[PDB]
Amino acid sequence: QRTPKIQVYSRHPAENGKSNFLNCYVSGFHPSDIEVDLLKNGERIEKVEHSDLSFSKDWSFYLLYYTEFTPTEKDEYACRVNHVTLSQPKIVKWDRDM
Amino acid sequence: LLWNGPMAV
Amino acid sequence: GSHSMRYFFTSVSRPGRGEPRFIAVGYVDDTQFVRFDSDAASQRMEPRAPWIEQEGPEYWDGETRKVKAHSQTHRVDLGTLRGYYNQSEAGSHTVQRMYGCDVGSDWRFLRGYHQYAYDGKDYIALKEDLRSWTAADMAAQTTKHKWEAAHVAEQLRAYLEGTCVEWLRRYLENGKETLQRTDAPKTHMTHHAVSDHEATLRCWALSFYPAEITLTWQRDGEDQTQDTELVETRPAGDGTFQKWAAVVVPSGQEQRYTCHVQHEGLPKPLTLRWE
Ligand SMILES: [Cl-]
Ligand SMILES: [Cl-]
Ligand SMILES: [Cl-]
Ligand SMILES: [Cl-]
Ligand code: NA
Ligand code: NA
Repeated sequence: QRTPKIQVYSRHPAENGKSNFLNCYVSGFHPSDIEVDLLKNGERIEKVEHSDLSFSKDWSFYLLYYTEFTPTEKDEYACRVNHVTLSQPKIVKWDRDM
Repeated sequence: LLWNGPMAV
Repeated sequence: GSHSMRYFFTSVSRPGRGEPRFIAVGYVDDTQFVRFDSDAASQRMEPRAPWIEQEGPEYWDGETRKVKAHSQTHRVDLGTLRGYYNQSEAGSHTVQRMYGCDVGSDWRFLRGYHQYAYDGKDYIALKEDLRSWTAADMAAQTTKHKWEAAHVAEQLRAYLEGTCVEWLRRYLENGKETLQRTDAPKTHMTHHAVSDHEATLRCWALSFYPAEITLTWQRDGEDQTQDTELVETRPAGDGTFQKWAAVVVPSGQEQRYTCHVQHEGLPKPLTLRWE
């Protein structure tokens, strides 16, 4: 059992009011079953897509989840991950500086 | 192109 | 350049009802080009890059047949391995397989590989000689004797040295506009105060291909790892990759610190400084 690493980030450097893509990259985990949601002000975004499951040299899995979004001053974005290794869902806030 | 001959363990 | 073709397969058993989940993906270098998902509607090998769409019906029919054959082999394996390890029929288990070939700049064969795992741990793998097997435990040793008796390494070697290389070359030619193009990292530095006397400098590499890259920090011309953070290389989602490295510095001393970027797309490494 290996717990997921999580990065939440935009495809392009963010500018408030300009269309972009919100990514949640989960990696380093095993087994492969995993739940990943992208959140806007705490609410699950619908019609999120994901890459096809693949894995690294140490056999751990990785997936990219993504959707279109527009950063703003007031809206908060985040990724919510659940996995067998997690006692509760883990929420990572998007920070445009990372 | 895939390999045509994987055998069971 | 120097190049590789790799296929990745994952099968996950579903003891409550039905067959395992099976997902297969093919890559040239860091570019996915085919996929099969047992949960998807087509039940066919599907294209995922433009340069593979020109292959004809015989290609898609044969790759669908072969990838379904892989799927059923894994289904059998899950049952066999549950028995080898004396496990109950109640739990879900995982088989993973990766194989492929590398070629040099001249497109000559460099090496081949075939690795198999059960529940996330090494099970059996082909050695670099393409003749011998590495068996992690006594269950895998049983498999090794079986594959020896059935000449498996011989025909796997023939594929890796022949078909694998030959079709890799074909894909590299058909997709040359992207597969043989390097995208050098677009680099910049940001500055984030953490107090009135120290700040984080973050060195960014964006939109690059292939994914391999090195980011390093120097202070007064000597490498620094203390007080740094380096994130895993990550996909942008448009086929390119991203990475950053950061260092905490005393405010006012930023000019001592330089970020160094190495990438196949850069004839000489890049140096960045804050100003
Ligand atoms: Cl365990
Ligand atoms: Cl904000
Ligand atoms: Cl402060
Ligand atoms: Cl130093
Ligand atoms: Na959980
Ligand atoms: Na079949």
